[PDB]
Amino acid sequence: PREIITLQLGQCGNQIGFEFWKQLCAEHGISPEGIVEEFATEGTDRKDVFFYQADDEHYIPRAVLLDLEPRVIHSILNSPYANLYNPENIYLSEHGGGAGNNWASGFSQGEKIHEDIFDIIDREADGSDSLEGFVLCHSIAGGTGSGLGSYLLERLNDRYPKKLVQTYSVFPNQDEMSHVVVQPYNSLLTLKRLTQNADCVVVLDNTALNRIATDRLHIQNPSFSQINQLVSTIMSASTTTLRYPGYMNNDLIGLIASLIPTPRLHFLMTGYTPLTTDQSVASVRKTTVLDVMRRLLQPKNVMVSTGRDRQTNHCYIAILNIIQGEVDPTQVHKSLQRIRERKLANFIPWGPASIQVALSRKSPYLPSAHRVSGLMMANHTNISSLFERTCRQYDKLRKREAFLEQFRKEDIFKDNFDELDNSREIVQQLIDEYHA
Amino acid sequence: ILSTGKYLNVVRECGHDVTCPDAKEITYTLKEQAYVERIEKAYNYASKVLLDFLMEEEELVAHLRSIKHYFLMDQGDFFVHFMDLTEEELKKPVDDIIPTRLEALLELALRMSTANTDPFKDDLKIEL
Repeated sequence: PREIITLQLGQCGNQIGFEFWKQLCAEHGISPEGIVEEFATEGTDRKDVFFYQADDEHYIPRAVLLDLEPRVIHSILNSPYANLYNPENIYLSEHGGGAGNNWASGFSQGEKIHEDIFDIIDREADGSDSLEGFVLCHSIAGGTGSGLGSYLLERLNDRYPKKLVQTYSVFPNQDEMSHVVVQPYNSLLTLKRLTQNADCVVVLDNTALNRIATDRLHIQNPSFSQINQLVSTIMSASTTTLRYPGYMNNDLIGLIASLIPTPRLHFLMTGYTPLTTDQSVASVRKTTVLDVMRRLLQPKNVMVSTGRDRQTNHCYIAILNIIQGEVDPTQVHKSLQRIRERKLANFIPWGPASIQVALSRKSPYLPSAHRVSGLMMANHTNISSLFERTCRQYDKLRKREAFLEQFRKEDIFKDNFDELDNSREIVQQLIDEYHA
Repeated sequence: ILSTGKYLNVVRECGHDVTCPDAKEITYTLKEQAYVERIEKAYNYASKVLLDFLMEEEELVAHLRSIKHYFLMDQGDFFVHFMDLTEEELKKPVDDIIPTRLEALLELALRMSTANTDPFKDDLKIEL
């Protein structure tokens, strides 16, 4: 019916998808090894849209996880949520990889394991006779997720041409350049494949993570154990129309169709306010829906590093405001009434704009059926500031003679560096041209 | 005896069993003088138990407060927020779609001021 195959790949893409499947059992009322609660069918009306359909009421995840590093998968099998995963769909015990840290490693390893990489991931494709598409849950940081992920964006474009492609990709961190220095090279090589060899992306910045991780979360030493908490909730938040029973844009080709203006303009800004557990003691007094979307357009919950004074000459075109759970829908048109009076979104002068709001009932659970949740999927034309940030860090590195002799020994014979530079400037010029 | 039965019909038309002179239905007397003293105890209870039901159990004292907060402009914290918000819409001659936008900014000035007697302010309409 609407079966999606997630493509978890890389050192960071496997960990953000590990707790994504772990989030799904707590809201479906199911255990990874059994069914102890009856809340799975009376409370939740649809479960076989991301999981594989049941053979013994055991909803297998439709997931594949490949990585060169064996460290990310050795921290999985000792956890009690790995018995839900199957040891025959992806790998058996003692799976390995390369050495290995290179963008050209996984780019060259795709055609030497070409027979095996297109054998076991295609067995899940013909399980349903109407496949939705493929989401590449991969990474941009490092050479593991960026090297091999650029290969599958090409060969799955023609072997599966009538399928939706759209990824939840995480952006790397640009604070210092000591541990990694190959960061401007492997990022722009995948970013070219994300626009012409891929339809849509969902950007997730790393410098904007610790802006939120010290905002309300109150940590002193930033660890990697907090990167899975902001990411796994908004992943399950994006499929609330798709997993839980909704009516309009209840498919993944429903939501993405109403937000993309044009190809190579698909970078969607994400926002999510409620992350604090001591808000729970004051939501008993009928906290309404009239105050939760006034702060979405206000740049506080954003996960995109952008300029603060560059929003006057940029214009919103498509903005999504997803409320979940208890909505009190007699005032949801009242919340959309107050949008035109502030004009917090700059509107495009050539065409109409749209503020789309939708709702779906959440899990039968006490932290879910009590507190209001707001998921934002914006589309603003100030996203070229990240593309100006990555390009200015790209041409400055090529004048310092950095990784021009250390990178072209394997499988690179011609200069494909300006092939990425002009196509990035094509994106940056067509964005500003789009508001005439 | 006119005004008592005026009270008794408007409480008969409300519930037909919610009548004010309950537990006082004592019969009349045959006397040349003392039947006005019979009326003098029938008045005093029937209008007293009509007062506290409307004023306290139906909160008619709270309805004049919301009248005071807007017409007399007493609670001015939400009001000057709304009064600043009538400025950007009345800096032009009046149109038909403007009162559909005044109620947008009224309840946007209301629930940013987070009061708990706000159900008494949802009975307010805007005339332009």
